[PDB]
Amino acid sequence: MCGTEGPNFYVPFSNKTGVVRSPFEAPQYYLAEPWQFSMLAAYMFLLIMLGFPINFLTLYVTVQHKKLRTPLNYILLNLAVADLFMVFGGFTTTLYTSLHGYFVFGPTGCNLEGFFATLGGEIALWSLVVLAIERYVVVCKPMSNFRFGENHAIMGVAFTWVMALACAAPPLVGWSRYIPEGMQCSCGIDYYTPHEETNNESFVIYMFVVHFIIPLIVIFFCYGQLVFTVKEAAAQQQESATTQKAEKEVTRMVIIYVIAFLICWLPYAGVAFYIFTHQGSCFGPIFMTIPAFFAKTSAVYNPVIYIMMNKQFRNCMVTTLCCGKN
Amino acid sequence: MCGTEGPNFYVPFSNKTGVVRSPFEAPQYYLAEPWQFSMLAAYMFLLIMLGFPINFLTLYVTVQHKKLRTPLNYILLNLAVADLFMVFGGFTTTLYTSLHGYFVFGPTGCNLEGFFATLGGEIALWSLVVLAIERYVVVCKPMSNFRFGENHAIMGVAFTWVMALACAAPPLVGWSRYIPEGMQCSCGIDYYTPHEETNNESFVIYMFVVHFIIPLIVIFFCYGQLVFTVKEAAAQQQESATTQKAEKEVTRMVIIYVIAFLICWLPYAGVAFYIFTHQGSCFGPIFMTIPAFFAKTSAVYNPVIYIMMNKQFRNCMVTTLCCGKN
Amino acid sequence: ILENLKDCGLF
Amino acid sequence: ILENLKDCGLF
Ligand SMILES: *[C@@H]1O[C@H](CO)[C@@H](O[C@@H]2O[C@H](CO)[C@@H](O)[C@H](O)[C@H]2NC(C)=O)[C@H](O)[C@H]1NC(C)=O
Ligand SMILES: *[C@@H]1O[C@H](CO)[C@@H](O[C@@H]2O[C@H](CO)[C@@H](O)[C@H](O)[C@H]2NC(C)=O)[C@H](O)[C@H]1NC(C)=O
Ligand SMILES: *C/C=C(C)/C=C/C=C(C)/C=C/C1=C(C)CCCC1(C)C
Ligand SMILES: *C/C=C(C)/C=C/C=C(C)/C=C/C1=C(C)CCCC1(C)C
Ligand SMILES: CCCCCCCCO[C@@H]1O[C@H](CO)[C@@H](O)[C@H](O)[C@H]1O
Ligand SMILES: CCCCCCCCO[C@@H]1O[C@H](CO)[C@@H](O)[C@H](O)[C@H]1O
Ligand SMILES: *C(=O)CCCCCCCCCCCCCCC
Ligand SMILES: *C(=O)CCCCCCCCCCCCCCC
Repeated sequence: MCGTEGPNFYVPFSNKTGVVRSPFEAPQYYLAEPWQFSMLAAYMFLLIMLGFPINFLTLYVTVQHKKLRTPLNYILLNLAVADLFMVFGGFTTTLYTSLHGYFVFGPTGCNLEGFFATLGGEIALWSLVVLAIERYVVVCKPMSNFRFGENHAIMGVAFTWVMALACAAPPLVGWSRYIPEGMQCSCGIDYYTPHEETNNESFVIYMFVVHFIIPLIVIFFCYGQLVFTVKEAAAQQQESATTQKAEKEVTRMVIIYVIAFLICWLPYAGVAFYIFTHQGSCFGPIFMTIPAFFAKTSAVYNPVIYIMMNKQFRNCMVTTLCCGKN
Repeated sequence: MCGTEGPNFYVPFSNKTGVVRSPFEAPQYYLAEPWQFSMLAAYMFLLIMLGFPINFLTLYVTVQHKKLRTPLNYILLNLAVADLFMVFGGFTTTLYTSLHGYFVFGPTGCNLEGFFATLGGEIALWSLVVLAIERYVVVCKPMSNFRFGENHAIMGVAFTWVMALACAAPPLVGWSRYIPEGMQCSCGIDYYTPHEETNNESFVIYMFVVHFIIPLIVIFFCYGQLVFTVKEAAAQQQESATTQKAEKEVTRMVIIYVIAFLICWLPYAGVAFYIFTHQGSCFGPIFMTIPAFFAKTSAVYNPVIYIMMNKQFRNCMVTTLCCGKN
Repeated sequence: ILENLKDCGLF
Repeated sequence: ILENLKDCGLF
């Protein structure tokens, strides 16, 4: 037996020394040196620094530029907004609490902070999904005589919201629960504690299956299809060097999209699983931090990949940033 | 009487409470809350994060690309190298020491850390100077039949090194001195203490004059001349829309170069002066940090302005970064 | 396809 | 000038 238990938490440390205190109550400097709390903060800062500009600028530019306000772009705005919840709901909170060494805002604090940090990152995920689906529809033209309009874009977005609530809301009302995770400065879903009174075991799977594998598959299908369609059209049109580039560059991106997606959600799935399947096993509060380190940084690199690397968007930034000109 | 004195330091706090300890010896948590030391660290992290890539990449790209290895580019490499001393000699040291709450490496530590952090930032400064001089020579063609070659580029660089030693070396051997400044985690030149045994008063001026005003003037002259020359050539050639853009864009940059230069060195000159001219006056250890905050961040924004915004360099990055292609 | 590719920002 | 301007990376 590895950790410490309390009504609304689980501390990854052995209170045999009698030093363990509630993370809602006192600094966990036994869990980790203070300077390591400092580095945690350093990070949270970083992600705020890069993440808030990049993502906010995305909304901003979409305002200065009429050419951005198209249906195929809605989901991308969803994506930035999501990231912003991830910043203000997660990153900044955790910067504050990390600096105390414990989750100062109590359990309600843990529920909110957990809920928005979680809501935010799921919208983002399902954005990335919905996105690939639209791109597949529009390009692989799977349904004949079908044109993608504003009214689809709207559902697209709504659907990410529903999907996301379908995961962030349960823990708030009994199926799984939110608890300071890691070094106990932030509050995640419970997926490592087998807490029968809330059925963590089940939710964990439902999470794993609906909120990981589905996405994973869909995304892989839709993009495969597309790197198919475009690789084919290229062959059938060798005479064109442009169509040659397109197909080449479209591949390069879909590889990225995918690689980058595993980097984000693999760690949580990898851990959730290994934990589920090694239930008699002790997991460090730093190591418990690893999966969440990856999942949070995507609030920086998803904007970069899906927005700054998007040809349309990029221009208007360079334009906006360099003062109306260029 | 405001601070505390010791053999090799000066703490901006009143030891009437009897709490003040040597910054080479114990945490200065009375000077500032610990979380403020954390934020100091957070920053140092940031500048390492952004600053080390940006500057290092600059050398790297200059290796992959033969078109970069031209004399007019040497000083720019100087500029990046400088910035790297600023990173490894200053930024990272200060990240370590900040995390203890005092200058752990002692006075020798203070001499080194001070010397390289100082050397680095002066090379950078004089780079920026030498640069403007070359650009003036090459473009304003002030000396007839004169062409700028590799052998000038070389001196150009050497001259920044000599200039820089002319400021970082004196304090190491008696004229002024290095002491933990600010919140005492980093070690700067002494310019606020009137320490007769080393003649701070004089060096301070010599600093102010040779290492601020000279640069300031030269830079303003050379670029004025140039925004002159190019504004003229534009007029004399209205028929050309390109020469119209050039002159317009060259102005925009020289404005930046200049604005950005005051942002870097104005605070130190502004403070050094106001202190020199209000000698009976108490200055906070955070406020003593302000001027140095500006001067250090230039190790991020100078690469961005003089390198990432340089048309040649930018390409090869985007090329290198996006994997040989694009 | 190059048209739709553009609308999606993929090329 | 546009030639020298380029060599300096200014335009
Ligand atoms: C971990 O360590 C100690 C010892 O088991 C627990 O603290 C004691 O709690 C009782 C009240 O329940 C107090 O009267 C004692 O003074 C406490 N001892 C010390 C040294 O604090 C503590 O509750 C345990 N932590 C958790 C999370 O349950
Ligand atoms: C600031 O505060 C105290 C009190 O003036 C100084 O510390 C004393 O130093 C003597 C030796 O010189 C010791 O025997 C005492 O025990 C110390 N007192 C305490 C409470 O530390 C301290 O030196 C002063 N700091 C500086 C920088 O001179
Ligand atoms: C910053 C904190 C965040 C973003 C926490 C998010 C955690 C999740 C979204 C966890 C979900 C998953 C599991 C718990 C197990 C399988 C993989 C996921 C992504 C479905
Ligand atoms: C990170 C610490 C650094 C870079 C400290 C640098 C401080 C200087 C280069 C100070 C020099 C100046 C004065 C002391 C007064 C007048 C202005 C300067 C720039 C010449
Ligand atoms: C959703 C999953 C999409 C996977 C796409 C894998 C694409 C591999 O695409 C690669 O393209 C190169 C040309 O660009 C070819 O030379 C390689 O043989 C080919 O494997
Ligand atoms: C070394 C100092 C250089 C200062 C350069 C100041 C340049 C001001 O350049 C500006 O250019 C505009 C066109 O681009 C003109 O319309 C403005 O009248 C003019 O002031
Ligand atoms: C309008 O044309 C403005 C153009 C120039 C903008 C230049 C911006 C340089 C930014 C450098 C990095 C600054 C932040 C460093 C934070 C640590
Ligand atoms: C070769 O073509 C590689 C091309 C793609 C590089 C994509 C890089 C995305 C980087 C996003 C930001 C990552 C770091 C975030 C640190 C907090």
